[PDB]
Amino acid sequence: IRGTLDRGASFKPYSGTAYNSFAPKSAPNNTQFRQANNGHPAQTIAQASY
Amino acid sequence: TEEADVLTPDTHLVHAVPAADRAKVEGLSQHAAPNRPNFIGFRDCFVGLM
Amino acid sequence: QAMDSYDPEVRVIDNVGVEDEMPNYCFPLSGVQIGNRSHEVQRNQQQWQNVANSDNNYIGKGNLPAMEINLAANLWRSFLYSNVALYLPDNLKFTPHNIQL
Amino acid sequence: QAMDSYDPEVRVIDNVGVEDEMPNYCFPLSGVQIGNRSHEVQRNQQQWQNVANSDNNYIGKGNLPAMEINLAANLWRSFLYSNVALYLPDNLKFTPHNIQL
Repeated sequence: IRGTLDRGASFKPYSGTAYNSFAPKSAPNNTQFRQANNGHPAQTIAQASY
Repeated sequence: TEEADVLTPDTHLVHAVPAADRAKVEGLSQHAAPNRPNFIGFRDCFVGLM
Repeated sequence: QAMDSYDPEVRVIDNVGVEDEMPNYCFPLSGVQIGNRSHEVQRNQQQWQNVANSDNNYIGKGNLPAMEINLAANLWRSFLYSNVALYLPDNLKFTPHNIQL
Repeated sequence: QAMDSYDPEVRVIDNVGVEDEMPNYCFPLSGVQIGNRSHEVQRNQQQWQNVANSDNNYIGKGNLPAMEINLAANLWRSFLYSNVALYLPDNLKFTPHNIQL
């Protein structure tokens, strides 16, 4: 037999992740949130490591 | 600064602090967790294929 | 007589992923960092009068300061690099920096 | 019926070393320690004028503060001490300090 198969989107042949697996499951990326609204536009939280 | 087609395939939100108003400071508190491993394939000895 | 052989997991990598659903933390040998002192004080009659009964305690307002590390992840990575990365063809490597060879 | 036996690796130690070519690190639950605030300011016309558009950010000039630990090393040591150190002849041991026995 020969043909095409589609395991669907529910197919995950492994545990954990394959994207920043060492990154703390709480540590966020470079996000630029907002300061509890009011009159404070934008707000940066990151790091300059070059 | 830049915008990205950020997404998450093998991960979901384990702890979602705020529903809406998420992108605010109190939102970064959200945590992630890997999706349960799900293997998919042809049964043993191809039972049921015939 | 000890025939040569290789570790099956090395010859054919079976990357099934890593079981790290739970986060791993390392806590100070104290169980809470010391940096500030409290002061059990009584209310009423004023704004809150000192206790006088000895002073300078240690109480951390919040949880314990901890560092995270994906344990299971590391072991997996260390395994690979030490069993397959260092054995890759010389063509995929490069001489280190500032080193007589 | 469950004949007695011992773990081969315990009876005869096969110290093949430890695969720790890669360093293991534990990073803060933040991914960068917060302690100072920046300030996006414009140049020209002066030395650099404030932004006014909200203030007090958080940016770490450099890498993330991490603590190292030779994972693979620990496991090896914990194995030995718990399987051969605690079983050494009493003659090689010494009563703890300040303890009724």
